[PDB]
Amino acid sequence: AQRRKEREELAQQYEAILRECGHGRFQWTLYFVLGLALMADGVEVFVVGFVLPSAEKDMCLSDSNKGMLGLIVYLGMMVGAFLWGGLADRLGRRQCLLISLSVNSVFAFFSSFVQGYGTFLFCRLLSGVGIGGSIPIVFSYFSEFLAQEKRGEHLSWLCMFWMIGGVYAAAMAWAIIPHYGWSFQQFHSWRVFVLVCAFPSVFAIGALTTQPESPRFFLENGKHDEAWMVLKQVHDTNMRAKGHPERVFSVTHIKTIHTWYQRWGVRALSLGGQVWGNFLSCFGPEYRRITLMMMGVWFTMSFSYYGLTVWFPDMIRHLQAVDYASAYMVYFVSFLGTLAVLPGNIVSALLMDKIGRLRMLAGSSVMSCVSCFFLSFGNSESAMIALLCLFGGVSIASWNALDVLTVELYPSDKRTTAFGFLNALCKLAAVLGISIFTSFVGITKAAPILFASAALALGSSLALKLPETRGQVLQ
Ligand SMILES: CC[C@@H](C(N)=O)N1CCCC1=O
Repeated sequence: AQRRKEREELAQQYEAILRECGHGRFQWTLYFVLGLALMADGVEVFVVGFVLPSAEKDMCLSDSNKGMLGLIVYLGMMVGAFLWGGLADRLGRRQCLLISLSVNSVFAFFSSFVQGYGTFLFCRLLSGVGIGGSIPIVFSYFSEFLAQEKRGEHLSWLCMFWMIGGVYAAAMAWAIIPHYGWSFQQFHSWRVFVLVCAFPSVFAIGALTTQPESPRFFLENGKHDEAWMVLKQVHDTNMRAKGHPERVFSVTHIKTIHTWYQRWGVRALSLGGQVWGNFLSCFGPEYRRITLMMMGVWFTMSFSYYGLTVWFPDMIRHLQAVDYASAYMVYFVSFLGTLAVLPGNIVSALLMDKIGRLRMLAGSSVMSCVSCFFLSFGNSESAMIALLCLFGGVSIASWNALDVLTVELYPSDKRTTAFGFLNALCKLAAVLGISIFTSFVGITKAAPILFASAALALGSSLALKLPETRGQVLQ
């Protein structure tokens, strides 16, 4: 009873303090800084989904090994999501984001120089473990600086960088890989592509070193003075940028809540116990129903999205093969599909707070479900490309709404743990969807459509039952 009341008081005072600081230069600087990490996540997603099948160049491996390589990095990302999301609730958002990005950058760098399939597989697995933390940490980290007024719109604009990362990866695949001359004694061009894909995470580390830790984490962990200094930094930056530097931060006091390797082991066991306690508390009676409905929504949406997104270019390739019998194309098709997301991002960001998260999610899910039925009439490659663009454009709004809803439905001391668990479930659903949808390619275009449509309808029916979070302080 007591702790919940104190945390509600803290939430209200934190809302009041963030209204004191206002929204401005600081939040947009942080927006770009974390956008770099979302871009790194998008680059990793593209590489794993479309290139890691050794599409043209590596080719030193059997087809079964191509499938394994194209999939187990998703297991790495699942493990990373759970690990870093759990740890960020105990060690801090900035700390865990820095360590996760350092791991990703280091092992991506290593994967460029390895000489064998197995070591490359291992390096990409660890890079996926590293990058898995970006989404759950980034979204909570940014949300903890936002007032309720336009929180949904501000979070929705964040997803632009994931699309930018996908576009970057596709364009770099187009530019670098075909240029086999960009090699030296053997340092083939795929090494250059792998190396250049690591730049966004290095820039993310560099930029992130400049930003402060989340003050909400400090207040939730008893460190009043550090949170006060960080909040005064936010206020002073925003007022200086707005031409009112003479304004003084009025906040006085903020409510707050409260051998070497053997010591390391003790610390590790304590941290594991705390993370497991948070995860289990996510299933307590006060969050049980929300947690299960979110699990279902996330799983069904991820299954449909990833299965269909990988199925599309394979179907286009099969159509082209059948036409001929009567790589670049995959990269260009993925590039167009990633570009098609931009209008949906713009519209959903502008309308998130106006129409609400629940209606956005349900309407976008229904639109995706009905646009799945159009694929029965995909009579040509042009039609299939157009329908891929349509599906992505309508579906991305569901993801934006789900991100905002996941941020707002959980408390600050569980936010990254719950988000990491749900994102690991998302990556598991991605693995399952890719594996199942790959089997149907060329055999039928009924099974994948029915699977995706049913999953989306189930997701919509589950989404319609979640509570509305507008007009409420960030619990
Ligand atoms: C950060 C973007 C991310 C998300 N919403 O979590 N997206 C976009 C569609 C596929 C996906 O996972």
